[PDB]
Amino acid sequence: SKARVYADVNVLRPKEYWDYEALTVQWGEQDDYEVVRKVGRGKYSEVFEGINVNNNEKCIIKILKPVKKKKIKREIKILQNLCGGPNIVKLLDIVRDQHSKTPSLIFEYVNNTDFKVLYPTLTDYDIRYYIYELLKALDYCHSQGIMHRDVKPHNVMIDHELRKLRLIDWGLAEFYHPGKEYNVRVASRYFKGPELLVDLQDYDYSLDMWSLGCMFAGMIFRKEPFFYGHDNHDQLVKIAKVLGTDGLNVYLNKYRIELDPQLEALVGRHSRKPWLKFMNADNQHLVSPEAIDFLDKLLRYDHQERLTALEAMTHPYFQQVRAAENS
Ligand SMILES: Brc1c(Br)c(Br)c2[nH]cnc2c1Br
Repeated sequence: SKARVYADVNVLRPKEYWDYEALTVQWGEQDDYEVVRKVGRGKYSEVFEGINVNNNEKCIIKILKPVKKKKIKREIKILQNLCGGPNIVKLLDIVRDQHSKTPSLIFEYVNNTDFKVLYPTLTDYDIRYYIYELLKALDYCHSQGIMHRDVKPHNVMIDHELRKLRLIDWGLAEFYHPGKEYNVRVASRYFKGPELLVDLQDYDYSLDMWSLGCMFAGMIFRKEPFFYGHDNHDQLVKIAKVLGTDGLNVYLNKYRIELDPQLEALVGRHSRKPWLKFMNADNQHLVSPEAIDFLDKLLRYDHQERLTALEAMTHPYFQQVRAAENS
């Protein structure tokens, strides 16, 4: 399996672009930034609201609990490579304690409203608008040879007053190299693509499109999380009860995958459930034939069949958003 789009990006670019293990950092002034309060909490990180003590502007400060040098370098190099791209969080500085050398990444501040509060207030047009903004970010990182691998509402900062969206938390992100077999312990359970759940290791940018689909379904139907599995095995079961097992069996056969017999028995046999069965009186103002058709073109077992971020942006569901972005 190889990516349909952007497959050879990292071949064409200089080795220094993607060879993050070779990164040297030019460390900024640690004293320029102070930590004000915790916005919590990592496993390696803690994140804080901070202040730039020069201009008094707010920032966000992520202190990287000490840390495999390799993953720190990966995150920094990716952030540097993407800085300036549309709707990508901006890494403003990189500093560290002169003695313990504890690094802190310094980000632009976004006045976020948590999705559990914000999403219930969004209109039909608001969802269209923000999903389009998110697709800009994904097409950009993909075009730059990078997979995000942790798309979810928790990683999408929105300042609703400012109509401003940023994709954050690039700590799971990776460079795409054709035929490379990646770690499947990526993304959050409810957002894991079928490829991760069946251990198809040579996945690509299209993983982010499945995740985006899960998020989208949650938003338009108000069923969050949309695929609500109790463990990684049950996650595949929940997906199967909706898309149906016919498509799952064809997918497994195509990529020459055989499920562990235990997981096969758990999945069972199911018919496809039509998307309209999720519509109800509470969510019907967010649901349209174009929303359903867009959803349907993202949530495919076969990662090769999913819309690319670029293709997604051409979907009729976005027609009014594109119309306003006009002179
Ligand atoms: Br506003 C914000 C930002 Br900008 C980042 Br980078 C972040 N990382 C973890 N949490 C956050 C927040 Br809440």
